[PDB]
Amino acid sequence: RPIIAFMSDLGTTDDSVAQCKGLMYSICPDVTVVDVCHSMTPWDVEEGARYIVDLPRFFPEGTVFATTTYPATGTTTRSVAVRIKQAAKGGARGQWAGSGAGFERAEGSYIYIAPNNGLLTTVLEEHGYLEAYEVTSPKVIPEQPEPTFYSREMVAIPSAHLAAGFPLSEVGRPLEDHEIVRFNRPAVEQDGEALVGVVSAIDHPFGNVWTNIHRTDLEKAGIGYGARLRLTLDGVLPFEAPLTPTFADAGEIGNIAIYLNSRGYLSIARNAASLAYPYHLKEGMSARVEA
Amino acid sequence: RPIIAFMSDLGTTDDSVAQCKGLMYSICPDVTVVDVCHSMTPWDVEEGARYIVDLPRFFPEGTVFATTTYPATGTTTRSVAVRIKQAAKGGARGQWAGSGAGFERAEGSYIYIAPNNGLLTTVLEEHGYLEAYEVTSPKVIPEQPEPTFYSREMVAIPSAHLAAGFPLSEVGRPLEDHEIVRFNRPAVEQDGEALVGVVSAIDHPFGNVWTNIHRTDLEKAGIGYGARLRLTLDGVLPFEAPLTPTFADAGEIGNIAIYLNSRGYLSIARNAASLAYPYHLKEGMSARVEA
Amino acid sequence: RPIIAFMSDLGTTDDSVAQCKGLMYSICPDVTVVDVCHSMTPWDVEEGARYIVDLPRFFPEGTVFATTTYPATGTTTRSVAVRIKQAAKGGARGQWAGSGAGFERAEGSYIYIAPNNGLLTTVLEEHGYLEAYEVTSPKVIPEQPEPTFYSREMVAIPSAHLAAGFPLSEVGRPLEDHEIVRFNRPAVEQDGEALVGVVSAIDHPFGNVWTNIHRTDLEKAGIGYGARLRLTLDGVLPFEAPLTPTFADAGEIGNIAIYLNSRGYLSIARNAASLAYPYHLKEGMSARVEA
Amino acid sequence: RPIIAFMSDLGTTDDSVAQCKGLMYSICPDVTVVDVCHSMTPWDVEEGARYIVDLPRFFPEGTVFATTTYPATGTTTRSVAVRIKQAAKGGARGQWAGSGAGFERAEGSYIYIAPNNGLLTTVLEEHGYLEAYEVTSPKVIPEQPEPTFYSREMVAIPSAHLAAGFPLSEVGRPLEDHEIVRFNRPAVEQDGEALVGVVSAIDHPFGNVWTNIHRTDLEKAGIGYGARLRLTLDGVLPFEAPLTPTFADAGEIGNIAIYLNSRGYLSIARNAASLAYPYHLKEGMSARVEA
Amino acid sequence: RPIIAFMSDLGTTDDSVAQCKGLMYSICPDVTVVDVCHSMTPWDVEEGARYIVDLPRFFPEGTVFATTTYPATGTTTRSVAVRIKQAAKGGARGQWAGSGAGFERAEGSYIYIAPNNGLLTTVLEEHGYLEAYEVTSPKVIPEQPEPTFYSREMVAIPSAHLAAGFPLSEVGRPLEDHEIVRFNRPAVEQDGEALVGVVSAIDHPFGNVWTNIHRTDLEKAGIGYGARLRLTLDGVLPFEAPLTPTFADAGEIGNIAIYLNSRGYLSIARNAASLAYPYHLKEGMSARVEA
Amino acid sequence: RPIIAFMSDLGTTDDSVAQCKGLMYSICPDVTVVDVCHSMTPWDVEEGARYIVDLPRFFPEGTVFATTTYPATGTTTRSVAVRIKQAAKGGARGQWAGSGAGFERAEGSYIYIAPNNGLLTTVLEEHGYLEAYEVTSPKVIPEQPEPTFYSREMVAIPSAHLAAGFPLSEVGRPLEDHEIVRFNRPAVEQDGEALVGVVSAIDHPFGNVWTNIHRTDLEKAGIGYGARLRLTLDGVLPFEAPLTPTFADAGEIGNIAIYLNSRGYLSIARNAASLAYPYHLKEGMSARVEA
Ligand SMILES: Nc1ncnc2c1ncn2[C@@H]1O[C@H](C(F)F)[C@@H](O)C1O
Ligand SMILES: Nc1ncnc2c1ncn2[C@@H]1O[C@H](C(F)F)[C@@H](O)C1O
Ligand SMILES: Nc1ncnc2c1ncn2[C@@H]1O[C@H](C(F)F)[C@@H](O)[C@@H]1O
Ligand SMILES: Nc1ncnc2c1ncn2[C@@H]1O[C@H](C(F)F)[C@@H](O)[C@@H]1O
Ligand SMILES: Nc1ncnc2c1ncn2[C@@H]1O[C@H](C(F)F)[C@@H](O)[C@H]1O
Ligand SMILES: Nc1ncnc2c1ncn2[C@@H]1O[C@H](C(F)F)[C@@H](O)[C@H]1O
Repeated sequence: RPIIAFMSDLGTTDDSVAQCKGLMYSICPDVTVVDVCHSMTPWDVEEGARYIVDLPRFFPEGTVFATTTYPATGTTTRSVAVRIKQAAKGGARGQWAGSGAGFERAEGSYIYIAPNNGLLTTVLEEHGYLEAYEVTSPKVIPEQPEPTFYSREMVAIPSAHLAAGFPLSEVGRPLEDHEIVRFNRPAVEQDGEALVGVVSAIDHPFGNVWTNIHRTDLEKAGIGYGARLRLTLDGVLPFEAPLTPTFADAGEIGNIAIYLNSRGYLSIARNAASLAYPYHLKEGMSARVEA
Repeated sequence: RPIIAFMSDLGTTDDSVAQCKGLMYSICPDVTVVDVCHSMTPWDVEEGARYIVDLPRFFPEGTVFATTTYPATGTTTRSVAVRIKQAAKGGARGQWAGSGAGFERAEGSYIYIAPNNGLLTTVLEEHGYLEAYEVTSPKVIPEQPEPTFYSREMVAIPSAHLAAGFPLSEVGRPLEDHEIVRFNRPAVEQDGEALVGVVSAIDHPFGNVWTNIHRTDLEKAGIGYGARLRLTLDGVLPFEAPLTPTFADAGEIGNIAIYLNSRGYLSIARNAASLAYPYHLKEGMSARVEA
Repeated sequence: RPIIAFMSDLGTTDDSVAQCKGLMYSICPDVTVVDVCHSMTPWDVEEGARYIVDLPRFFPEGTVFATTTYPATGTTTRSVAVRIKQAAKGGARGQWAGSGAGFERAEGSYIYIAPNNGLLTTVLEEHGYLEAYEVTSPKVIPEQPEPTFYSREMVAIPSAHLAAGFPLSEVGRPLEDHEIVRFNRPAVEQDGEALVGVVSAIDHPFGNVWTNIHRTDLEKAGIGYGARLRLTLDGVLPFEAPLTPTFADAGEIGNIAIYLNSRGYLSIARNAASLAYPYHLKEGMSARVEA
Repeated sequence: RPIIAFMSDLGTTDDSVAQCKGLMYSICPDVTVVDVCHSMTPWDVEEGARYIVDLPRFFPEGTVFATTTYPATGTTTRSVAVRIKQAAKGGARGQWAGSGAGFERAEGSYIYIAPNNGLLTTVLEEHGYLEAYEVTSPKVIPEQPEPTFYSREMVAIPSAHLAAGFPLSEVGRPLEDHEIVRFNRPAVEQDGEALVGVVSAIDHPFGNVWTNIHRTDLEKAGIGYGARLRLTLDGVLPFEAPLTPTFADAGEIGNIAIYLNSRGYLSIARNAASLAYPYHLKEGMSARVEA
Repeated sequence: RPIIAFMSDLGTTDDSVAQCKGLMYSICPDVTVVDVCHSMTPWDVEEGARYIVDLPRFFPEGTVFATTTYPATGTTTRSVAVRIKQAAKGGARGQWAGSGAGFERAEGSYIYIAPNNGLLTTVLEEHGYLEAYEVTSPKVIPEQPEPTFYSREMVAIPSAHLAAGFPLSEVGRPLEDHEIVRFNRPAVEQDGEALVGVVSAIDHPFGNVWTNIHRTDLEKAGIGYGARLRLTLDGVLPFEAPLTPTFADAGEIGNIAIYLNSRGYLSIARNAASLAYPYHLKEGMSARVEA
Repeated sequence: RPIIAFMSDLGTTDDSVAQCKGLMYSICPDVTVVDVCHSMTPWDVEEGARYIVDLPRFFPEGTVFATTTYPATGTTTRSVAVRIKQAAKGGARGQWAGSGAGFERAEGSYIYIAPNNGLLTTVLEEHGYLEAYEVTSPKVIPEQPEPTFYSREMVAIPSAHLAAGFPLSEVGRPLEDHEIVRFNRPAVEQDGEALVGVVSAIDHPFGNVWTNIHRTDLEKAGIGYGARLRLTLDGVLPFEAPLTPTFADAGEIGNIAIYLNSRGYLSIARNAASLAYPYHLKEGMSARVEA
């Protein structure tokens, strides 16, 4: 019962994703295709990375992740297919997902296939990898690929072959580590006592504000649950609240909650109301936190 | 071939729904996950209720409905799992769904699992229930649930256990009727000869106007197809048309149609044009109808 | 392993598509339902046609295409079910889809079911057909169809019967060619040396501009890759670039690319930036191209 | 103490109006320049006409009206200067303006100077004229007029000469009636018992709705104050109210008032709330009224 | 050389203000009409009050203030004309306006004429008055006033008679204090050490934030220039800055300044950047200040 | 009959301009105050400069220009008052303004008073100056200036004293040329045969596009009326048209006109339609022209 989990920038306003899916079912008739999301800002590899980095612990072992924004479509570039090492714990605390104590996942149990454009940067950082190959074999890609549709030709199609049991090491030559393109992750800075980062995302549809300041950055500064924080956004808008596990800890509906989100990052919200939308807060705004 | 039909407020702009789905396939490998919708206004339990109340007659017996907006995530609250009684006929006329005379559904054939926050109010009103339990067993929920993701921990995960055949009565203790939270449904008033209600929804993507005035309210006042109606919206827009089965009965494109929608409620539209969008008509505007 | 590929105007903001899907799984328990898209402009048959015409070569033989915008819902009209002839090659070059040399598809291998309102015009033009029937049998549609939901009653339901192996010729009487409604496709004009057409679509989410000027129209005028073109939009915005296979051929990010899209049509874009959105370019604007 | 009343399409976002005013004070040092308005939709002669037709009865005898939208700037066209005949009563009732019984104005007491492009159509209809001349003398216009600024060269400048006492008949040759350009005023139609016109303006900043249905059209159909009217806008939105003199006659704040505006035309509003803005009502929408 | 300073809700998008001005020049040929502003939110008497309360010290003695929003137009209501007592100092410090030590203004030197609807509430509070009359004489208003234009009939017209020297006490009968309508001014509360008020206005076009917390409220709590303040907006934005005289005192462009505005009220801004516009801050949001 | 022509960033949404005007009439009772405009983007000295540089030739000799955006309000900075040298010809051709051959203006006939922040940069470039003084005397400014209102205290007030005949050289000490702050005017570059500049302004309310490419730049490259030009905006929207004197020379309504505007600069428009608004063209976009 193979699964392909599919993340693209193709949208859901026409038949583009469906063309990919038709080919996936053609190649691997028993496959289940699970949509991750298709609404990422086109060509924003850092955003795409956020939608795929946390996936493995949630999925059955053997799942293939087909993950693509492909602005270099129709060039001599070729996709990378990697078998990751650690499925990796996650969340506010760092745990396995599932009922009971969670579902522990075996190492080496997931494949990602993507443009070699840095989309897999955080996947490789957080999970490591056991093997990586350039995707070139005409057994798994078209001999004559559609120039403007490499997300289909060089990701969707070969992902379905991999789901069907095509040997990963036969997709093409092995890639050395330096040949796998990475984007630079801007660091969270210490600035005296304060941590200085950025709003990584507006958390739709709630309008919560997610920062790139991780639990580990907070722990490094001695900030734990209960600490009274001043969190300043965009250089201008300050908020003040204690760090709490969840939204309802802020008390009344509309009150500010500062918390660790389900991906492990410092975040700010209103309790059962939107923070971001009324004040037009945006990704890329500065985020400074201090006790 | 178990089915989980999944309705949430998690959106389709990131991997949140996919994390839930991964766990569903982990727990119940043979499951089919059917998206109901994920775009409800967050925390609007009355809107969520509208998206789930009409579902049972359309689905195979044994379907599990995983339905969630979870503003009390991370608190001591626990979900409710209920086996409904009547699958219930529906539509403008009140019938079974499907070809021929429709698919008759057996009683006691569907389970809903939801936050205990009133989301199931109309489900319980229209279908009744045979049994209801608090969802507490660590066999079906995490021992250490993610504080900000109870839609996953307390709905998605246990729904998959239920779909896999976990006995409903083993999820936790039985709930008495008064322990199942309800929202108040404002009634349709008789006001002399007129029926007085509200616009329950703008029917996207068409911009039809749906009211909370049901067929049964119309029947009570003697109003049937062919009756010349005056339907006043927002206190000031007195539209006049006969009640007709469908949009084309209004004649020319753009003309006003007053009709019974597919959920059994009095509605108003233009024939193959949008009523609501040009005039910015809104949910919560008053709706008065009279012969 | 039957597949139904489902394209509607029902949106993804409520349970409407899910009601259709529940019935599809009820009728054909082994089916896979693949969403094409549900976000087309309601009642715009020409737009719907664009989302369904290219599908067959991507899907396994035996796939049923359930394709619907149904403004004549609740009238005496009945759907048409057709078995197409040629699956048809496609793309910028005209080829089979898939890995290697592509997946050759047998003739007569796909069924479309749709309102008989011209939605299938381009399907029939590009693929031909072997047989066409009016959908009337109460074995495949409701005896008492919901007046305002013919997309469910007269498309979704009978599509599932067809996917389950109900004989196509038993759905109702054969239709003569003249009884299958067509929309008029406005032609691309030659105007001296220039080709004169329209913007057929803004290609979301990228904001590329797609025209109705086909590869075959370009070939007729001797225009091939490398030709320096002047492409004028809306009568007044001229652009100049060579015809290239893909976006990156324009060089620097933001530069103009004029290319053949993956559906075989002359298009214009910026390289990894949006052309249409900053300048509010729109479907229906004139498009003139000349060497 | 001469007055120039100045209406243009030049806006108030730069120094354009001030350049005109500087020249007016240069030519006629004792002049008072009164702004009518400068925010008309550029080139919309019918809208400009509405802002100038009602002016004369309000101003001291001898006032010059400099009124201009000049899309034919820099062509061989020349402005028209006219001395009107009747100052003309106005309002809901048809009266002189001012305290007591009002200020009766002598005939032949006002000059309009405008592009000869139909801007003065309604001025001439409602007031008549005694004499009209083409504005060509280099004593009152530049010998070398700025091509793109005829509103200054051919209206503002010569208006100041006229205000200073330059003889009207010396500005250039007399114009015959047929040489004075007119726009066509679309008529109010009788359609059975109903009057069928258009929304002539959204009355900013209040969002009242003004129609082209005049008091005289209402009188012709026997409609007077107290008559219960059904007024339908845009073919779709009906309203019902009695015809009243003013807004407060509707009773509660927000209630619909149907009234005669201060220019003599049938209008619709909410009492101390905006009608047009919440429903996005627009100029050019149809307006049908019936008893 | 009489002056009428004219504040209305009539806008500057048509000839309405000009009709008023024409009549003013008709009645008082030597008058100078000074526009205060015409863009107030219609019917918002509290906003109108803010635009007129600070005026007297800036104008020559004998100036008439014609100030009007007239939602009760066409009713039996009549305007009030008042001679104020103290011209009153103003500003951040409380001083006369002008060069040197400023222009000292004599008592009893200004007349306001307005609808008797509370528009003059703050004028009377801050300046006091010596005499007040109902405006009823047909020597100064029309015998047959236009029902929908009392801002012209009952304010503009009689203001011009007053400017021309018509005796104030002859406009109609004297009004007792209780017959002059007032709106309620919500007070600034002391709440422990903090002062609790509201954002009175967004200061356009800069987007500074003006509160109803006056210098005198600050002085009462011992707060002077240099005091480190915490100013919380909307319950959740706790800005921190010293109280400074001006914007540049915040240092770098964009930094927060907390200051006393030119009307004497506690305000917050960014230095040469907009505070309110990026964050959509609004009038009516709470404003709490504390040392 | 003195004139003050007043340009500020104070807007027209409250009484701020009126406070300034009241003081101007207080100081100089016979003055005429002419509004230039009050809607400039706050603190944008380059934009303010565009609204004041062309004024002198239009106004009577002796006019005082009070021109202000004052972001350094409340600091030790003081305004500059300058007597300009040449009134300077202007327009597409370079001429005097007015009827006949125009009104020749004597040298040394206009005074500007402004913040010393570079607002007068282009005034001084295009007109030169005879004398410049720092504005410090308490005879012409307040002894205790309102910290946040220097546009009133240090521009409006002293302008009225200057209009009233206060000797310019007594306002304070003479300023050396290097003490008068200037902004840098980016040059128009020659780039092979092409001229490379920027869109200096969107010409509201028409949506014409004004560039910083002057007649003199065109003359330098041999470009005169009749030359076929390619004008490229924003790097990517090319237009092609001959250089013509005016809009109507483009022929049909909506056609592209490339012309010299009334300020002497290369511009592009549509004939009696908006160019900028439909395509959201903006100030600061690149503008390249070539024959
Ligand atoms: N204007 C553009 N420039 C660069 N890439 C584009 C593009 N429009 C779409 N794409 C890209 O083409 C990919 C396709 F191969 F699948 C999509 O995934 C893209 O991101
Ligand atoms: N793009 C355009 N096309 C035609 N006329 C225009 C224009 N832009 C401004 N105008 C016109 O030029 C006049 C001027 F002579 F005073 C203005 O009154 C205009 O309406
Ligand atoms: N700002 C907020 N306040 C309260 N609940 C929120 C929230 N943002 C998201 N949620 C809620 O978290 C749930 C999650 F547990 F699944 C979502 O279903 C909720 O709507
Ligand atoms: N829809 C409306 N309801 C109440 N008053 C209105 C109105 N529209 C305009 N006004 C009012 O009419 C006055 C006029 F007499 F001068 C204006 O000053 C008012 O605000
Ligand atoms: N206001 C309207 N007028 C005409 N058709 C409409 C409509 N609103 C929805 N529809 C149509 O009803 C169909 C249904 F039967 F499935 C949808 O597919 C529609 O296109
Ligand atoms: N937030 C702000 N920061 C800097 N200057 C400002 C400002 N708000 C208004 N101004 C400035 O204050 C001046 C005044 F003194 F007249 C106005 O002309 C301003 O440009």
